[PDB]
Amino acid sequence: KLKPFERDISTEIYQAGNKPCKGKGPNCYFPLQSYGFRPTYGVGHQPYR
Amino acid sequence: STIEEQAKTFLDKFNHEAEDLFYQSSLASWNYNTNITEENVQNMNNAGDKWSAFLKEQSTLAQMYPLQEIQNLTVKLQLQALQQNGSSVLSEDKSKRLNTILNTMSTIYSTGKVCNPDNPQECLLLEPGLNEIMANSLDYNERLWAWESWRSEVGKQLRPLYEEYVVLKNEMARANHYEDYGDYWRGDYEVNGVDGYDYSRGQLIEDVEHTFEEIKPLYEHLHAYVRAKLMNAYPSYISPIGCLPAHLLGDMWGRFWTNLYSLTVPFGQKPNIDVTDAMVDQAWDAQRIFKEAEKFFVSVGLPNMTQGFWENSMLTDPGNVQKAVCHPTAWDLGKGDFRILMCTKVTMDDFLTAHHEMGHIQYDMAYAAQPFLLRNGANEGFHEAVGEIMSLSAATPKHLKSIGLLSPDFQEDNETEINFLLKQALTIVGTLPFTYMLEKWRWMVFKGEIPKDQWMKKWWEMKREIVGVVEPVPHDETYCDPASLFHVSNDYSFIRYYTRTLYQFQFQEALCQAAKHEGPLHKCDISNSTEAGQKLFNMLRLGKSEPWTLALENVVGAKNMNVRPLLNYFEPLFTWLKDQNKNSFVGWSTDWSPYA
Ligand SMILES: *[C@@H]1O[C@H](CO)[C@@H](O[C@@H]2O[C@H](CO)[C@@H](O[C@@H]3O[C@H](CO[C@H]4O[C@H](CO)[C@@H](O)[C@H](O)[C@@H]4O)[C@@H](O)[C@H](O[C@H]4O[C@H](CO)[C@@H](O)[C@H](O)[C@@H]4O)[C@@H]3O)[C@H](O)[C@H]2NC(C)=O)[C@H](O)[C@H]1NC(C)=O
Ligand SMILES: *[C@@H]1O[C@H](CO)[C@@H](O[C@@H]2O[C@H](CO)[C@@H](O[C@@H]3O[C@H](CO)[C@@H](O)[C@H](O)[C@@H]3O)[C@H](O)[C@H]2NC(C)=O)[C@H](O)[C@H]1NC(C)=O
Ligand SMILES: *[C@@H]1O[C@H](CO)[C@@H](O)[C@H](O)[C@H]1NC(C)=O
Ligand SMILES: *[C@@H]1O[C@H](CO)[C@@H](O)[C@H](O)[C@H]1NC(C)=O
Ligand SMILES: *[C@@H]1O[C@H](CO)[C@@H](O)[C@H](O)[C@H]1NC(C)=O
Repeated sequence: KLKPFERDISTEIYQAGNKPCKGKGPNCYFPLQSYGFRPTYGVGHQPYR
Repeated sequence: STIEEQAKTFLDKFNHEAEDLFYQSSLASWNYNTNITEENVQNMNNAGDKWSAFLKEQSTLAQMYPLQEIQNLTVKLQLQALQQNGSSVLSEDKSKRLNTILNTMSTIYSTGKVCNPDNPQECLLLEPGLNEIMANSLDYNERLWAWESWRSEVGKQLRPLYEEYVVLKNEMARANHYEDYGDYWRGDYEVNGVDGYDYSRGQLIEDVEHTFEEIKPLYEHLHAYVRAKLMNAYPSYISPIGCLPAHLLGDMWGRFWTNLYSLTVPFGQKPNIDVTDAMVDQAWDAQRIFKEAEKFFVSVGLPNMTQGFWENSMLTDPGNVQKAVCHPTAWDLGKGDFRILMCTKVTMDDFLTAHHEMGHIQYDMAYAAQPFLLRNGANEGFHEAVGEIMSLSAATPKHLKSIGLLSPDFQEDNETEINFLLKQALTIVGTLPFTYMLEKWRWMVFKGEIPKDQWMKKWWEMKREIVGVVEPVPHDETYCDPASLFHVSNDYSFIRYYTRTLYQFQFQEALCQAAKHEGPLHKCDISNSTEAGQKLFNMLRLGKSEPWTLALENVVGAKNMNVRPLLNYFEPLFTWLKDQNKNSFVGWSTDWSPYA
């Protein structure tokens, strides 16, 4: 969980498994992911101001 | 963390990636379907290839996760499916040969043709004229010759390909841990790991045999009645107590008996429900039909279609230089996108097809928030049953009277209701024994109990013994009769429809019981029954996260498929057939042969 008034943006290597994934490897993903705001898309991928 | 957390994170990442990739592939395929261009073809091929490569690599990476350290009972099933579905066990040459055989079978079935003798100047394919000839022409000799020529030109050239394909499938099964390819096919319904709900692959054969034995009296009465009716049309070509020819079923493959309804109508003088005339007179177009279908879906409690569905589902073909396939299909692209692709006309059959597609779309809309791997039904027949029950409920005259297309002064009595029941029987039950026979034959050919040099002989014996239809002209081992069918050509499971009929009839009876419906079973509706809708939605959201037995019990309270709803739905029809068959012999004679 984050803290109030936070600007966390990072496509860094997420510690998903138990191993110290400082580099890369299996079960090693990234927390921040692209959205893909598409006008055709409805619930879950719609922009809101 | 632990192994469970690692598996959960891997499954979540795979689901998130696969949702987008499958959405891209489905979008490219939809663009090709609604706009047939070379660029669309290239894009669809590239998207499909990338999706297949992603599935293969994900399945290969998933092999590092053991299945004996999972207590969720949902992550384990997803991991097992990933390991068994996207991965390959056969060698490269074997897979290439199997793909080549599949491509050759598809090409030969798509462009199959046969034409008049000693005149190769002009010929026509099976789809344009042969189906029309089988469904309209009344000439016994010409129909028999066309059937014989099609069988000779299909099975003789498909026998080596079918043999090679079945040998490769047997090799794949041997590499697997299942009994055979038929065992692998039956394993789709297998449920393991749960006490009190375990299932076995071999139980399906016994269950189908039991259902066929239970349905035997109705089917034999129907066959006797059809033979008696045809005795007044082709007395010399059909034995009075023997077996009907295979080419007098109204179609090339003899799957459905609907085409013979007009020829052998029990009562041609009774008025018929012609909603097409009222639809044409009152300007009922595709827009109005779709709006009425949406209203019916809202009345049964299902949520209305949103703007995405309406702007993503084509209604009428643009035409002109634009060409699109008129095969009715419903699209499940994920990401909250669902489309319907069909050529719609102002007919009752097209109305039923539209209701079918809308029911399928609503079923696909019932697991929007569920994981991508769980975005599917436990059994392949559940999806079709859900798609068909809405059409069955709409097809009843009560909804037609409520809308107003049917005349409010229309009456219902014994004759009209019997005719409707017989039409429904010829549409549905007319293929169920054929479905069982062909599924059993495929089971034997996959297992290999029947010798290959005796395949045709055993096929003829099964046709003469269980089907009750004698062959007008015999074929030796050089021919491959079942290869002429689409299901056999594409090697698809031929038990989906048999289970689907029972599932949909059980669902219909359960919803009619929950709606407190009164009167005969075949006149029932759930238009203003929200409890039935809630009961259905209870099963809809389960998906693959729950066993199919529990899902079926949550609606009908039965632990297995039962044909008793099917028999009860047609009880007046059975009584009418029994009354009509007093002077008609019932049964099939194996000794008799039309070819001397
Ligand atoms: C493991 O991986 C495989 C693929 O490698 C996945 O298999 C696919 O599963 C889906 C759904 O289970 C299949 O989609 C359905 O296929 C049925 C097969 O029919 C074939 O023949 C008809 C012509 O008669 C074709 O039109 C059709 O495209 C098929 O080629 C269809 O009958 C189904 O259509 C029904 O539903 C739609 C709505 O979706 C309605 O519009 C239709 O009218 C009809 O009622 C449906 O299309 C898909 O075909 C399977 N692929 C293959 C190659 O067989 C597994 O899902 C996957 N398992 C996992 C991930 O767990
Ligand atoms: C098997 O794995 C799945 C996937 O993680 C587990 O599902 C998860 O279950 C928890 C609750 O046990 C869900 O937490 C939810 O939190 C919200 C608040 O944000 C709360 O309102 C909900 O009532 C719920 O508690 C979590 O969302 C859910 N995750 C998914 C993807 O469905 C499941 O519990 C595991 N089963 C076992 C037996 O461990
Ligand atoms: C189909 O695709 C072509 C080329 O991509 C495009 O010009 C056309 O507008 C599209 N739609 C129709 C109906 O042709
Ligand atoms: C869906 O259809 C229309 C949309 O306005 C409305 O009349 C109806 O009440 C809606 N029902 C639901 C359940 O959303
Ligand atoms: C005719 O209708 C009556 C209802 O009073 C029913 O009892 C009878 O079985 C029907 N006859 C046939 C042949 O279905």
